[PDB]
Amino acid sequence: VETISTGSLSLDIALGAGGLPMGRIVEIYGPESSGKTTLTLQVIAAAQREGKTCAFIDAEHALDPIYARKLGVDIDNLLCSQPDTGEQALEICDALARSGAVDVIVVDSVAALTPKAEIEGEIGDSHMGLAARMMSQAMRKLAGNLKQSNTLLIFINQIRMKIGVMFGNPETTTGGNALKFYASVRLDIRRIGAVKEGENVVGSETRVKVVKNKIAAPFKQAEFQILYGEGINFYGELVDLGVKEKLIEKAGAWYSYKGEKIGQGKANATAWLKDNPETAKEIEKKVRELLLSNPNSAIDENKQKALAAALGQIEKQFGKGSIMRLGEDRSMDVETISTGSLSLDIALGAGGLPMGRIVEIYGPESSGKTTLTLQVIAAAQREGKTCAFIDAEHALDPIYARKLGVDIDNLLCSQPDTGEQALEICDALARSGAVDVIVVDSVAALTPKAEIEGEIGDSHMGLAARMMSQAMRKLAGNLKQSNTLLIFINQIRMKIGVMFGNPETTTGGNALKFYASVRLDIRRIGAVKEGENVVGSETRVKVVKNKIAAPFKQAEFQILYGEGINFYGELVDLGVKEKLIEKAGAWYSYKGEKIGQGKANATAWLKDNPETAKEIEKKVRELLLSNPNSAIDENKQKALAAALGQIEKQFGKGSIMRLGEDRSMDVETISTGSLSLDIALGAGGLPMGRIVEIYGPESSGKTTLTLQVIAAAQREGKTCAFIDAEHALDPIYARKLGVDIDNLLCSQPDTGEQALEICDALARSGAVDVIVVDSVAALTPKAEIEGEIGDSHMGLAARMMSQAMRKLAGNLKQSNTLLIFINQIRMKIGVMFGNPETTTGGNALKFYASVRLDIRRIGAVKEGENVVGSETRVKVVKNKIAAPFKQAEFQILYGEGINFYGELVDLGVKEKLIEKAGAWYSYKGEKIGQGKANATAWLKDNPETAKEIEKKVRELLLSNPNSAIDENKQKALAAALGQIEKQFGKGSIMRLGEDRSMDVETISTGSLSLDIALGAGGLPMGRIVEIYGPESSGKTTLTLQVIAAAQREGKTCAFIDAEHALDPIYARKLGVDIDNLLCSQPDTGEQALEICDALARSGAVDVIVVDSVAALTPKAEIEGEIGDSHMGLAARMMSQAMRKLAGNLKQSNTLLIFINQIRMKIGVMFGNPETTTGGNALKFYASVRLDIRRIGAVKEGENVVGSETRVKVVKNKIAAPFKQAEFQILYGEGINFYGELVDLGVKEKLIEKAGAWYSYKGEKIGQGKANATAWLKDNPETAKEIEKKVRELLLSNPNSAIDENKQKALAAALGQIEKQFGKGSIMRLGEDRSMDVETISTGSLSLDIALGAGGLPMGRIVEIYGPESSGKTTLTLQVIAAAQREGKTCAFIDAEHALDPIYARKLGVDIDNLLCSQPDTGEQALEICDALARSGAVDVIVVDSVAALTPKAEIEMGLAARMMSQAMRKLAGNLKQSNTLLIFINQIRNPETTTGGNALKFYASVRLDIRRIGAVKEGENVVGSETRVKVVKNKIAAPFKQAEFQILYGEGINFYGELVDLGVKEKLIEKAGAWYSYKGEKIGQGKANATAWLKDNPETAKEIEKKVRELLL
DNA sequence: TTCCCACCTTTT
DNA sequence: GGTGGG
Ligand SMILES: Nc1ncnc2c1ncn2[C@@H]1O[C@H](COP(=O)(O)OP(=O)(O)O)[C@@H](O)[C@H]1O
Ligand SMILES: Nc1ncnc2c1ncn2[C@@H]1O[C@H](COP(=O)(O)OP(=O)(O)O)[C@@H](O)[C@H]1O
Ligand SMILES: Nc1ncnc2c1ncn2[C@@H]1O[C@H](COP(=O)(O)OP(=O)(O)O)[C@@H](O)[C@H]1O
Ligand SMILES: Nc1ncnc2c1ncn2[C@@H]1O[C@H](COP(=O)(O)OP(=O)(O)O)[C@@H](O)[C@H]1O
Ligand SMILES: Nc1ncnc2c1ncn2[C@@H]1O[C@H](COP(=O)(O)OP(=O)(O)O)[C@@H](O)[C@H]1O
Ligand code: ALF
Ligand code: ALF
Ligand code: ALF
Ligand code: ALF
Ligand code: ALF
Ligand SMILES: [Mg+2]
Ligand SMILES: [Mg+2]
Ligand SMILES: [Mg+2]
Ligand SMILES: [Mg+2]
Ligand SMILES: [Mg+2]
Repeated sequence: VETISTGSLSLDIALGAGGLPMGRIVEIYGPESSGKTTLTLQVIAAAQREGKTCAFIDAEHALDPIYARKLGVDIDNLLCSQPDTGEQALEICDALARSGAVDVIVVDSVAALTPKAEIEGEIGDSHMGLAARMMSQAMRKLAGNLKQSNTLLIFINQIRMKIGVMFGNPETTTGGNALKFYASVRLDIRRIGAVKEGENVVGSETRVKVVKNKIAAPFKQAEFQILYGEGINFYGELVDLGVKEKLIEKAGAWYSYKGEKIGQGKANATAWLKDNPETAKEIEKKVRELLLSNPNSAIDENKQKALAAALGQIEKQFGKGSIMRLGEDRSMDVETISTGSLSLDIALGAGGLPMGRIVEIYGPESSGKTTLTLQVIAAAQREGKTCAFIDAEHALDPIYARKLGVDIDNLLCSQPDTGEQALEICDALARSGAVDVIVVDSVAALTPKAEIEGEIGDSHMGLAARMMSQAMRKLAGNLKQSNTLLIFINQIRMKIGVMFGNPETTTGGNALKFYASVRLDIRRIGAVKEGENVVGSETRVKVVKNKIAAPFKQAEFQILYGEGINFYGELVDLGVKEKLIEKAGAWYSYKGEKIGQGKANATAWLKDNPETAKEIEKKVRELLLSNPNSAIDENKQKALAAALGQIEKQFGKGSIMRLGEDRSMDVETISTGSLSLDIALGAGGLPMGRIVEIYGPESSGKTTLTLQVIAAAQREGKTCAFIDAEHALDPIYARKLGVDIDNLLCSQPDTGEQALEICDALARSGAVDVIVVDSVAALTPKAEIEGEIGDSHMGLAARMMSQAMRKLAGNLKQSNTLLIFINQIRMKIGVMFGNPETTTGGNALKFYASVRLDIRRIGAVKEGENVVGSETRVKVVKNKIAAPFKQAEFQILYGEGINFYGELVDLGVKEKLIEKAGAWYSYKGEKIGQGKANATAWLKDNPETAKEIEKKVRELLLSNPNSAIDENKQKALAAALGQIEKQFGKGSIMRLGEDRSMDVETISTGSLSLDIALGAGGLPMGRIVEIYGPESSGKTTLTLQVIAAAQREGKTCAFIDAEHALDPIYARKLGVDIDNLLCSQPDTGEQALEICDALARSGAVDVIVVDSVAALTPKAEIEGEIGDSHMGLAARMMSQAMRKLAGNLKQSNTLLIFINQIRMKIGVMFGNPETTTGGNALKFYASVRLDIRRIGAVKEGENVVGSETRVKVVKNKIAAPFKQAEFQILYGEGINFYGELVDLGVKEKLIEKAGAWYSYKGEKIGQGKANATAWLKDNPETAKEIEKKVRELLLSNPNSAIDENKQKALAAALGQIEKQFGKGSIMRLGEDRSMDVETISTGSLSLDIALGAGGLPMGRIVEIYGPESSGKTTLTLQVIAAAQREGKTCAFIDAEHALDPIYARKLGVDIDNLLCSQPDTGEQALEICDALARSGAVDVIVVDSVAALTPKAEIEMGLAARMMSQAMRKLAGNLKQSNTLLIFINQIRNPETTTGGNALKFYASVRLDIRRIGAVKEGENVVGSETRVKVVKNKIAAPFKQAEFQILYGEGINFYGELVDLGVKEKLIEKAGAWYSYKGEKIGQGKANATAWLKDNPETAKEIEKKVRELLL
């Protein structure tokens, strides 16, 4: 074995034998620009340095001779071939091997070794295994010839990814398995970092692994530097290796060799070794001796004789210049084209993009990819070059291309059907030699033929990637031989499951990374502003890959809309920077002469003096370019027309043509229904044949706007389709907005795939003009719908959307069909910069959309009292059709639509077309109205005049003006509708007007005034509704009332009590049929929602209510610990639930009500700080949102007998929103319905009110509202009559064998649920025993009375708060004492660290059995609670001071609050199932509050406010505290009762004291002044003595107590 | 023979 | 920050 140096010392060491072995095969593989070629050339250079002959087979067609020379290759003697086929490449190798005249041969990219059959055949031809088999054959033939000639053969390989592998690593190597085996050495090279010069990236930090070794031990590795333009930093290695081996001294920064100092810092030491090559050889020799594991140990004139013989043989076999010396190959010289940006041409090093090469530009949407592309075309055309544009993205605007200076009439342009076609066209143009630059707009849009013919949702694993990989092989060679530049535009996708590096990627696999000679990363970094206006994009381009000059330089410039790249702007900045232009403050001078003030003017001067500009530019280039550069056309046209004819004959009629004459490329628009929007849009409306996205917050106007464009389109005989994936379209409201319902095609699809397949069908039909998809958010993938709630479908919807765009874009353009996508907003999480908002369904749509609209409600349109509309603002966030970032403000008047004529007035007045004299509006002298209201009405009245004013406004304000047959359309329409219905079932698509299941049907809420506020007379069936509000506001109560009303009409209802606080007995009091109310107390939130879905699907339940989304605890959270972080889990779960539920609920006509709690959002000064639990999904999906609030107390002189209540209709999809209802909730009774009826009746003059006397139709019905209400209860027939009339008068939106099948399906679902979620996961409320409320004495009798139910409830959470030393702990201990007295087990969590065991004993606590913990962190405290709760072994737990519950992070902005909120979710369920009472003591921080957030207020079933009100005195001594407890919240009985008692220090609650007072109050004990008597017998004088008597007679005390309880409980 | 792709807040 | 499947 004999070796050759690799050019890297550390590699030669890693290789064991000191280099690569002669007569063997070697493979080097790695990622793009990793250093494969560079390393290769370095070994050649080293070999040539020793008189060896080398050959380079550049199959990759990317070798730069000048750079090879820079790396020290002798160009003039390096044999070099650029073969056509892979077989040719390998046949050349074999010939050179056999000749015995060549010492080292390298083949650059086996990846590029394209089989002959592949090159002859089309791109998209099944050459399965062909290249592998060829490689396998090559090895067999080569191995022997190489050994006998002692010729080293190096193969460079690229990396591909193996797909659907599940072990090791997914990387592979092109060209089969043969090479792995035959290689004696395999090298894995990788770039691991950048070599920096402060600012500059001057090299690549490199690592090579020896992956296979037949020559020495494998798996050693080498790290070194590749310095651009220099090569492997060899002396750098020598320094590091020398220092490591103690041959070179290193004293801090000082490097010494044998006493003599050689340099300071590695940089200088390296330079010294360059300077002393003799000393370098010496150190190197020693390093090798020390570190090489395997020791190495007339003639040449015969070689040349055989060399020339082989070269002659090769050329005679494979044509003219099939092999030659690199230095003399002219066709190898790198020639460049300007990019249109000067600073980019500088960044590129060589002054532009290289001819005959492939280039890729990628970046985010609207970053400038197309614009830049067109600019290079423009520049190329400016120099007589022919260019082609492949618009696969179907979004090129010819008029805009012209504005950028493209010669439209000579720009070849194609809009291909399939990706294969697109690339076959490229290959044809490449081969023709007639086109100079070709650009392909979006590889992302290069849709494989099979994908187009397949359905949406079909899986085509790696197809596009494999197609791209094939294209590169075929193109690379053809492009080089024709000297044709090919630019690929790519989009960015996000890769998922990546924490290191950056998550961005590029469409269409890995092939392009490798084949590209230049890769550009373009990004918009800011706006170019004109005070008000956004007139351009500030732009930055990074040179990410460069084979032509040093990479990683960058260029910043301006893209001025409608103008292009600001070239002269660059020239000014570059000129000033290079001291060619003088800058004295704001004054710019050139050679003494002043040229302008401010960059703006200096730029204008250079436009004016193009001769001077050329001069400055030339000098800037000379100064700053690192790689400077230095009958016929009639043959070209002959070959051009030949290719164009060939293409058209292959791919149909107008598959390729000149842009200027392509009619189907002209942009045509549709009105949006808003005039100011049409102006903002620049071109006067949305573009036909394009994709458009509208996004915004809930109820912002997305659907409304959508419908308005449909209405306008129908007004002009266009056919429209509406895909209501959100399942919330109201046909009657659509009609009100002027939509022709009877002709509006409408679909309510099951899956997202179905929705998009329908779009594609309608697109292809050519019969529909505008399609709108309502909510991509609601486009639920098929796998998700069939899967469970909580199932993970990573990137499924995104990948589905990405597929849809590919398929749709083309079909939409060819049919001239506009497609509008409505999207919702989600919050992205973990983002401090920019804004946290996003859009559902991935990144594809951002790119494909030609227009993106951000719509927002900015205010209310008021009618003094009434909210009659939404003040609206739309921003044009993306625009491919005109300049972006203009905005439109208008009004959406409910039930009417966009106020178009309102806009017309304002725009008319603004443009001085309409006169405004104060309040008087005049048009052409004639007065048209007073106040904007009337002027608007006048324009409605004079539509002819309106058209006239509109036309003028548009002329004045639009930048970008625009302006037998139908029987064929219907033929194709019916064909598509038939096809759709046969594919997706019975009524998958139909005309809106005839869809019955679309009609809105309502249920009474139990409040009349609410039913009125709701507009349509109640909540809508088959829809989702949300009620939110503060604690004890009436959310559950209201909920139960709707159930009660629904049951009253034979409807089946289910209650999901996730909050674990439903009192069956109270539900009965509210009139709920307990025995038939289905009821579940679910463990996890996923379970809760899976139950909903099951009941929805069953079609057997009519109304389902979920009590507290707040309490819907995700499974992972429940199984996790308290303090565990579950970022966005509940939100994401809710978001998933809505997608799955919406559809099932509509098809079953099931109403679903969600109760939500309020949390406070933090860091908010504007608006209001309130929010709702469980993310953003519900806001959007809810058809109605109710804000309920307690506004006062209903009093009975003394007693608080009810809550005065107000409900606001915060969102309404069913009628006008923002109406409100006030009513009374009478405790134990419910909503006072007849009370409302009286007030509404009197208000509507149906009931007479003469002072206090209420009359109905002459007959007096009662005195005072109280009696009138009672009369209506008594006469239900008359009540119905009055109610019916009130509804007729006040509802703005009025309504419209069998049941045995239902029960069959009901029992089926209940069985299914129980088999899925265990024993009693769902049952009838009336028979659920674990639902019964059971109580514990508080130790105070009067408190047990105040509490209504006689004590605190088991399995519930309770809070006691009050000032310091008020008796919180004492009371707590008293309940424990009482509980222990009855054999219950208790735990005390003393987080406050202040419990006195001896005092607890004095209060009668059994100390020895009281479990007690003093926790370190708050999380620990609550985790202990949860453990005890789950154990089912503890009966009462008390936590002393939530205030003292210190978060773990703190004992190292609302951190305790979030922890408490989490605790409640986890505890509530565990406590109920164990029947464990949990008491929280809280401190106080009216201005009073409670520590630890808002969660506890809600979850507590009882809240106690305890206070010391006085001292119990013994003349001198203070022997106790006089105490008062208020019942502030009560879910178990009526609230707001209070208890006063004594806390006697060292004794506890003065129980017998209470007994005296209660006894006297109830006339059981006589009180004659100071004398207390019981049953005639005197028991004491003064309360003090009477108390002592009852202690003495415990038997009598029991008797009195029993009676007091009977009387007062 | 060779990838594709995000989703979501939470709390004074 | 935890979540894979065609
Ligand atoms: N002509 C050139 N001028 C300057 N730098 C170059 C040139 N060609 C390659 N490089 C640099 O060398 C490194 C590896 O290049 P190369 O060996 O061609 O990678 P590979 O062949 O592995 O794709 C890259 O960082 C690249 O920027
Ligand atoms: N027809 C047009 N009129 C005005 N400005 C446009 C037009 N088309 C594109 N632009 C602007 O040029 C910039 C880049 O557009 P484009 O090159 O199409 O981006 P990409 O193709 O990279 O998605 C954007 O700021 C965009 O608003
Ligand atoms: N059927 C209806 N009757 C009256 N007003 C409605 C109706 N539907 C929607 N609105 C009102 O129009 C505005 C926007 O409605 P919509 O277009 O449905 O919002 P989005 O679709 O953006 O969620 C809201 O303020 C809403 O209350
Ligand atoms: N079992 C009950 N007995 C008496 N009053 C009750 C009962 N449950 C609730 N209330 C009262 O009804 C009002 C609303 O209670 P509820 O509907 O539970 O509120 P939330 O909105 O928190 O669910 C409160 O004043 C509450 O005290
Ligand atoms: N160990 C004790 N000995 C005597 N008096 C006590 C003792 N502990 C508490 N008290 C008295 O009882 C009353 C309330 O105490 P406590 O229940 O601990 O208040 P807090 O509401 O702060 O927990 C106070 O007036 C206090 O002085
Ligand atoms: F193999 Al290369 F740039 F030459 F990725
Ligand atoms: F690639 Al684009 F707007 F054309 F993002
Ligand atoms: F998108 Al919506 F109400 F229809 F927020
Ligand atoms: F939601 Al509640 F009391 F039931 F605040
Ligand atoms: F003394 Al305290 F809560 F104020 F125990
Ligand atoms: Mg290479
Ligand atoms: Mg584009
Ligand atoms: Mg909507
Ligand atoms: Mg409740
Ligand atoms: Mg205390």
